[PDB]
Amino acid sequence: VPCSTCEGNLACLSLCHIE
Repeated sequence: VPCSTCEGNLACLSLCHIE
């Protein structure tokens, strides 16, 4: 889920925590 781990997948990045 976290935005540093989605890395350009806009679905993963939409669910995420911003860190």
